[PDB]
Amino acid sequence: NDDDNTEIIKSFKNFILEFRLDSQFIYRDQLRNNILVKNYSLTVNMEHLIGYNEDIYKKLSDEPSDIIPLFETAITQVAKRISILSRASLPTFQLILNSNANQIPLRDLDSEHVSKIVRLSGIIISTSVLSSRATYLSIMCRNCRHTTSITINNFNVSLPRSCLSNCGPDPYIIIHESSKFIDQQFLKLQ
Amino acid sequence: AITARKRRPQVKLTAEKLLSD
Amino acid sequence: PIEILPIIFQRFTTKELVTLSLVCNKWRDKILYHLDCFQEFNLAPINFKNFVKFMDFLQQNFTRTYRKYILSQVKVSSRITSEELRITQLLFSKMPKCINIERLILSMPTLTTTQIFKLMVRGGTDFFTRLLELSLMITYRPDKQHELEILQTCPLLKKIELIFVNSLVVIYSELEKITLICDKKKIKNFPLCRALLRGQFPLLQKLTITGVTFPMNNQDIMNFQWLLNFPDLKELWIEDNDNCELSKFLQLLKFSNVWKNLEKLTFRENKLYPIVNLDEDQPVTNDDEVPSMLFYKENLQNLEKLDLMGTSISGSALTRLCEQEYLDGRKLRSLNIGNCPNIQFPNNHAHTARMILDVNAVLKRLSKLEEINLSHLSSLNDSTMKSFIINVPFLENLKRLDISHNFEITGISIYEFLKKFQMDQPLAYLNIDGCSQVSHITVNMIRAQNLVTQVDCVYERDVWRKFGINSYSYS
Amino acid sequence: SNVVLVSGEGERFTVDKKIAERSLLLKNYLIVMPVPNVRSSVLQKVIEWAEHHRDSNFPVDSWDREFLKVDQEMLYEIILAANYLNIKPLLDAGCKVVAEMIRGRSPEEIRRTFNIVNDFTPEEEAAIRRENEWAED
Amino acid sequence: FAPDAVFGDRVRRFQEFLDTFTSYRDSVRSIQVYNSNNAANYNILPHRIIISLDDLREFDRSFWSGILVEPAYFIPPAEKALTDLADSMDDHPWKLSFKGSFGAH
Ligand SMILES: [Zn+2]
Repeated sequence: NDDDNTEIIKSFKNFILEFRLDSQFIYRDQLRNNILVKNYSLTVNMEHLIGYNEDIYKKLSDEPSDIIPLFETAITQVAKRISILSRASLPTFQLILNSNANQIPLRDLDSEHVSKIVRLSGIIISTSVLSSRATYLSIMCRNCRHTTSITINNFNVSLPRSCLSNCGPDPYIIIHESSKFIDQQFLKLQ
Repeated sequence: AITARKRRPQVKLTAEKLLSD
Repeated sequence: PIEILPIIFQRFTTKELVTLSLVCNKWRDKILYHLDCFQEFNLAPINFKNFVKFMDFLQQNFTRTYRKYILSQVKVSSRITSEELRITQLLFSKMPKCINIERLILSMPTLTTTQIFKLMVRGGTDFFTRLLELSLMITYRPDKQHELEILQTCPLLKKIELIFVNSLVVIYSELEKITLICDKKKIKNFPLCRALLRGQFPLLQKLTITGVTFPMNNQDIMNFQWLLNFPDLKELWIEDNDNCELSKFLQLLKFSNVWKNLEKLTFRENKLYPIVNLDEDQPVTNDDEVPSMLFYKENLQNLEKLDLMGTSISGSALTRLCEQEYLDGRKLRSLNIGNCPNIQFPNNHAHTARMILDVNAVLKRLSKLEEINLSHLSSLNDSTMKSFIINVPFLENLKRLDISHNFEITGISIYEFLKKFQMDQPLAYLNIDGCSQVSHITVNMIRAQNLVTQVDCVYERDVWRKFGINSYSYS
Repeated sequence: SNVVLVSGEGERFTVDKKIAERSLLLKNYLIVMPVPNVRSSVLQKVIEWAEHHRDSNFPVDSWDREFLKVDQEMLYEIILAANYLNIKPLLDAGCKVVAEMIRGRSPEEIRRTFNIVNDFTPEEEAAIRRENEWAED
Repeated sequence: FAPDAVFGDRVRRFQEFLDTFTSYRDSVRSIQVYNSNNAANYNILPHRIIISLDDLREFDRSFWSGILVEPAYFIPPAEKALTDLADSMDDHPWKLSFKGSFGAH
């Protein structure tokens, strides 16, 4: 499985590093320009992703909840390669998508669209406070203090049920000092 | 050497007890 | 080569060789014919019928006119409580006369002393007069003193153990080691009390009494007056003897040269008796008369191992033992003072002065020691460990350090202690089981940078008294 | 000065006297010594063993068990050797390797290992097993 | 990297800081003598010091940024060093407080 994930990641790394229009490497430039002002994200136009290699867009649109994290991982690797000297740290970059696909009006979205990429429009009626979600949990066993960590991607997660080698019935707790968190906000669209 | 392992004691009517005073 | 075969066989153990009898009729005879290939039996546990077939196997094979063969270890224990009696009956009824059990471990917990004695008496397979070592995990009886009569019955006995798992209601030159262990919950008296105070055991090298309850009615018992009976006593271990006191013991040690030589002492009272300070008062009947010669030096001058875990000794008492040079130092190698609530280290602002331990003086005195145990010594907070850090130059012999089950000691003190010790080459071994405050990453650093050859961090281990290894208090 | 042996097949060998006096009867039987019982190949193995264990002290062995991880039949001929003319450390090595060989093996495993038949009448083998079971683990 | 291995150096650096900016030693002793007087005279000041965070910067920028960015590893040694200072004064854990120039924090 992770061999295929490695190949997906390499394909996205090549998309960032190779995609070019009219002599400009727009995604290398955008990634660098974002890094300088210290926003760790990349805005990708899916027209360009389709134009580069439509197999990649097929993988992404088939199952975005597994493929978006791999694309974000690819962006981190290129970010380091174009902003940190190789052999003389950054968070996991957010992937932002621009699209011109046909919109689905809010009332038409239903069971056939579950897990698909969807484009729509509306009016935001509410905005909640910034809740905190984990990107990376430092973890240890309450009894034997076996220590491990869980990387988390927010596309649909839990702690393990029992210790990874007696430790009791439900043994793991979080270590908040070495865990990492991100802002999460809820919006209501009408 | 052997630290303890448990067992269940039991009591019943018996001829000696039945022959006690 | 039929003559050399025992040398081959004895590299493999009894039951396993007996299975090897079935390989072929030839090798069956080659094994079976050499009785001295058997020197241990383990029937632990065994069911009645298999014990019958064991006795039968002796009655067929070992039965011989020549009064030769002897067995170096016979462990027997019943699978079933009722069959305990049947196995023991058969053993003393049918053991072949010409064959001498050297060392009998008759682990028969249900059986009483009286019944064991009767089975020897009316069983009449007389080897039990002539065996060398004995052990009896058995039920005690307070009503009768038959266990004393075991020694009288068994004149060749050098090493005797009794493990009085339950209760139900003159010169002994032969003996060398007496181990008396009791279930403190079930046993509510002292089995060998009359025997120990009245008799002498003049060649007794080691004595180990645990779990017994000293009578209140007998100050001769409580003052260890009997304990004077046993010169040459190379080691004394005494633990969880609920109504004893280290105070009375030290009063004995004050007023007689009771022992020409103790190589090791181990005293562990269970409940917190009041503070004992070293009773250095040397009274004079008159200044016109001699001050009483205090025998602390010549009594304790010989010690290699001193163990006082839980004993309420005050810190100053131990410093005085070192400043007086009653403890020799040049011969002392292992010191255990764990669980002593009356120890405080010099950096502590909160104290009464005579509870202070002056570790600098102590480690100057007895520098060549190998093994320290400070487990359960809650007073050893991180600040107090600084005293050990600065006294690293005086403990260069130290290999084994137990400080486990200390709920205070952070990994900071552990780390800087091992780091200054590294200025001495790792410490050989360190125990911090149950120490809730040592950070897992720190002990993983200790492993990774190899500051200790072995370090134990079983955080989940609730207790320290490993039976046989650390303690002879029963279960 | 090194002593000159004669094997049990006839050819000569030469080793240092302490190497030769790994044989304990060499001190008595008789700078020349006939060794009538020991085969040529076996005496070579005896010599090379003693040449490794030149300085070994005697009042499980890692080197011996692999040094002797060899033909069973020649190895048991070493067991038959080293005893009519006594060479005790080789007996110790032999005990160690045969015990390590034997340790886990049933009667049928031993029958195929030492290459022998079931010499019992089998119902009597069953009977003795049925009279033996306290050896059961 | 494990915190315990650097705890001692962090302790002695905060001890050197407190020794340097002796107004904090004077504050510790003032609190102690006030509390002793009011205990005997028969209302109590707390075992707490406000350190000017600027002083800690000017002393040691690395430790200062440690307090700001990794307080879970830098406040416990600072409070241990402060407690040891209070212990070094004649005759309970002491706590810290901060003032000044937090910047982005
Ligand atoms: Zn665990």
